[PDB]
Amino acid sequence: PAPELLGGPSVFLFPPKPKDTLMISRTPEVTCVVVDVSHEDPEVKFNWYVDGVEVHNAKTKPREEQWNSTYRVVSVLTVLHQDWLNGKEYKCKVSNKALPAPIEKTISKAKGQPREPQVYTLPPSRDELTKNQVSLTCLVKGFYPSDIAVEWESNGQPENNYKTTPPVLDSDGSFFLYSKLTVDKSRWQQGNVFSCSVMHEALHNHYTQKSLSLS
Amino acid sequence: PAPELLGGPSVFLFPPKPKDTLMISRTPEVTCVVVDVSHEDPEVKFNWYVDGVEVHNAKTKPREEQWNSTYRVVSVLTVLHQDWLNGKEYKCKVSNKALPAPIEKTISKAKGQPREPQVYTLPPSRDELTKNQVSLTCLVKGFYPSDIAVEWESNGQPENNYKTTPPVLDSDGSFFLYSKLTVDKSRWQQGNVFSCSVMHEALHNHYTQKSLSLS
Amino acid sequence: VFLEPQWYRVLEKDSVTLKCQWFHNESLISSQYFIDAATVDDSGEYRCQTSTLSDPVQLEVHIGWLLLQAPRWVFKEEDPIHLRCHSWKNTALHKVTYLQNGKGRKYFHHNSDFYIPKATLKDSGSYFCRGLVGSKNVSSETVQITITQ
Ligand SMILES: *[C@@H]1O[C@H](CO[C@@H]2O[C@@H](C)[C@@H](O)[C@@H](O)[C@@H]2O)[C@@H](O[C@@H]2O[C@H](CO)[C@@H](O[C@@H]3O[C@H](CO[C@H]4O[C@H](CO)[C@@H](O)[C@H](O)[C@@H]4O[C@@H]4O[C@H](CO)[C@@H](O[C@@H]5O[C@H](CO)[C@H](O)[C@H](O)[C@H]5O)[C@H](O)[C@H]4NC(C)=O)[C@@H](O)[C@H](O[C@H]4O[C@H](CO)[C@@H](O)[C@H](O)[C@@H]4O[C@@H]4O[C@H](CO)[C@@H](O)[C@H](O)[C@H]4NC(C)=O)[C@@H]3O)[C@H](O)[C@H]2NC(C)=O)[C@H](O)[C@H]1NC(C)=O
Ligand SMILES: *[C@@H]1O[C@H](CO[C@@H]2O[C@@H](C)[C@@H](O)[C@@H](O)[C@@H]2O)[C@@H](O[C@@H]2O[C@H](CO)[C@@H](O[C@@H]3O[C@H](CO[C@H]4O[C@H](CO)[C@@H](O)[C@H](O)[C@@H]4O[C@@H]4O[C@H](CO)[C@@H](O[C@@H]5O[C@H](CO)[C@H](O)[C@H](O)[C@H]5O)[C@H](O)[C@H]4NC(C)=O)[C@@H](O)[C@H](O[C@H]4O[C@H](CO)[C@@H](O)[C@H](O)[C@@H]4O[C@@H]4O[C@H](CO)[C@@H](O)[C@H](O)[C@H]4NC(C)=O)[C@@H]3O)[C@H](O)[C@H]2NC(C)=O)[C@H](O)[C@H]1NC(C)=O
Ligand SMILES: *[C@@H]1O[C@H](CO)[C@@H](O[C@@H]2O[C@H](CO)[C@@H](O[C@@H]3O[C@H](CO)[C@@H](O)[C@H](O[C@H]4O[C@H](CO)[C@@H](O)[C@H](O)[C@@H]4O[C@@H]4O[C@H](CO)[C@@H](O)[C@H](O)[C@H]4NC(C)=O)[C@@H]3O)[C@H](O)[C@H]2NC(C)=O)[C@H](O)[C@H]1NC(C)=O
Ligand SMILES: *[C@@H]1O[C@H](CO)[C@@H](O)[C@H](O)[C@H]1NC(C)=O
Ligand SMILES: [Cl-]
Repeated sequence: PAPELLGGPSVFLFPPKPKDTLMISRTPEVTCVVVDVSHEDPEVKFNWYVDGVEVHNAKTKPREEQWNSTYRVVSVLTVLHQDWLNGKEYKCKVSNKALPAPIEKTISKAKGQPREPQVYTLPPSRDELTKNQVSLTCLVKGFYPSDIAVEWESNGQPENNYKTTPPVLDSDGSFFLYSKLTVDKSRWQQGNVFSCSVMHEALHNHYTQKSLSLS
Repeated sequence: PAPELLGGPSVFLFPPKPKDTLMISRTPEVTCVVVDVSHEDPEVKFNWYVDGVEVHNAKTKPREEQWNSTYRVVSVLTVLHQDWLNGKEYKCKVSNKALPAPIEKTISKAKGQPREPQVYTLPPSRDELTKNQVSLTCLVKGFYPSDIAVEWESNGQPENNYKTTPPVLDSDGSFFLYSKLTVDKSRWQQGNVFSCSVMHEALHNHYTQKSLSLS
Repeated sequence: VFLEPQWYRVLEKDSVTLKCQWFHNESLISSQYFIDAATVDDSGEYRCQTSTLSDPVQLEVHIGWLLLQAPRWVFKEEDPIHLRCHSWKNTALHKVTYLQNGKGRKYFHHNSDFYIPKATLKDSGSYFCRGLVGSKNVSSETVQITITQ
């Protein structure tokens, strides 16, 4: 449908981290990266539009020389947490002499009705208690959109050794995922408490946690 | 209209399905796919090699019109189960008049010590028992390579209402995944035994089963 | 014994024209020479006569998307080094990088020759070019350049 472009700089527009959009102590940023800027036309211009309304206040970094002898230039627009969640479009317009016409890229939060995750912690299987380490599982399902943050905690500090699957599309159009916390078996049997924490837009205070311990 | 296709066609070479390599009754296939074949130079010639030696058993599929006025053109070589698992390289050589030379592509099983999967079934959280459906969970971890197949059954019949996460790289270089089977709560309350079936080269007879029921 | 264009390393389907002051691999020809659309068989040693018998001049025909052409591979300090990143059938090449010893040295949005006007000992190393033919990443083979005094 769209006739393909020739050489020239290229533009990549990146959204904010989910966890940054949801906790108000954090500062979420939209990031507009221009690569393949030649030394012959190294000057790059960033215009930034929210829903159509130009904004200024974007903080443009200075061009950095890449190992392949091209320039790379980043512009970082700080975003208001609620503007992102209400789903306002963010537009990076990149202008440069090697471009016949400026390049525009747009991003926004995935559209669709938000849905609250259900969170269930699952102890280690009985068969696993044979091993030196064991697996505490946190199942998170029924969420939409797929934007989410999941962490494990214990005694107020973040647990180290955990991996979380990518979001998977369940058959009702919602998403689930699983996160696995691996701990030494001593800590489980000695009876410490482990929490699985979940941040998602459709939860009250964008937060919930669920405890897990032996009994 | 037509696209320019300046670089000619491109080749994507795909492996067999994990279950097809692991059950002797099934037929594993390597699939060479060629895209961006033009209307004007649509013929594709295939040469297939196993550890450098030419083989002639490949199947030629009728070419497929795509919705951008190119052909998707495919050749499918069935393979020997043991060869694939023994790490034989399968080379697809693709010739077309819009190329300056043949494109060659190779594929083998991932290399490195195979590691046995550990399989663990996990009953629903007590908090899910209020719902009308429950989630039975199968954790499969500690396996290498990532090639694996997972299915569920009850009472000699397949249970198909499940979803499985992709394999995830764990911190020791092995893989894990979760599979979630969703069943009507009545069925779990009746005392029915559900089973998680896992296939992987590092298992005995490429097969193992763990079971899960009300206690 | 003169090549038009000068490039002694050429690609399949390249036009060559050959000027005199013919023997192909020491053997007689059709005519008394225009190579319309080169093939690998047109490679080899070439000599000229109508005058004396000329020196031996090599024409290498290569197969590939890209070929790093130059008038020679050994240069004097301060000599001009002309590189052409030649694409098969002069197919449009974009986002072209010329590399030296594994590091991108010059980048061009559209294909362009990389002319170094004044060579130095720093310019010794292996060079290749690469780029995009449409969406396809392609690279030429390497060529060794060495700089002397
Ligand atoms: C010359 O070199 C440069 C750079 O050099 C590099 O460094 C050297 C040493 C080497 O290692 C070299 O290989 C390195 O690249 C080359 O520049 C590269 O150019 C290519 C394109 O040719 C770019 O490739 C795209 O990458 C995208 C992903 O990029 C991110 O991830 C990669 C790793 O996978 C990182 O390396 C990048 O830096 C990017 O990482 C992200 O950066 C963000 C901004 O900082 C981060 O977000 C921010 O995080 C901070 C916190 O730090 C805050 O929280 C902010 O709020 C937050 O915004 C983010 O965390 C970080 N991610 C990480 C670390 O994972 C791909 O998306 C893209 O693919 C899309 O586009 C292709 C078209 O070309 C297409 O084919 C693909 O299919 C895909 O399609 C698109 O899909 C998207 C979404 O799915 C849709 O928009 C579209 O539908 C669709 N099509 C589109 C948009 O057209 C490419 O793979 C590469 O990023 C770029 N590198 C850098 C560093 O800029 C250059 O090419 C070289 N030139 C030559 C001539 O050789
Ligand atoms: C014109 O149109 C055509 C047609 O396009 C399509 O139709 C229209 C309507 C659109 O909707 C469009 O989106 C459709 O796709 C265009 O054709 C496409 O071209 C792109 C490239 O431009 C191809 O993209 C690659 O896809 C690979 C994965 O492909 C599979 O998955 C997708 C879905 O995700 C399917 O749609 C594909 O068909 C492939 O599906 C697989 O097919 C196999 C063979 O059928 C199946 O295996 C077999 O299964 C059967 C049963 O059916 C038997 O059991 C056999 O035993 C078994 O063999 C397989 O199951 C099936 N999977 C499914 C369905 O899930 C990507 O892998 C690839 O990415 C790699 O390469 C990129 C380079 O371009 C690079 O960016 C990536 O990083 C990645 O690179 C690799 O990374 C890995 C590690 O991550 C490394 O190991 C590698 O080293 C590394 N580099 C490589 C390999 O170079 C591509 O993204 C796309 O496949 C193709 N479509 C089709 C249908 O073939 C065409 O481009 C258009 N042209 C123009 C000019 O517009
Ligand atoms: C003047 O002198 C020069 C310098 O000596 C000659 O250059 C030589 O030309 C040869 C062919 O014309 C070049 O051969 C090519 O390069 C490969 C070297 O690695 C070579 O392997 C290839 O050779 C083919 O023929 C062989 C059979 O005898 C095969 O072993 C080989 O695989 C190739 O044949 C094809 O193989 C595939 C396999 O899948 C078959 O399916 C095909 O059917 C086969 N045939 C065809 C037609 O494709 C390759 O062609 C040689 O390298 C080159 N040397 C140099 C240094 O450049 C000039 O030709 C000569 N000029 C004249 C007019 O005589
Ligand atoms: C082409 O492939 C190389 C090899 O990995 C990579 O470094 C390069 O950036 C790719 N793209 C281009 C435009 O050169
Ligand atoms: Cl990202």
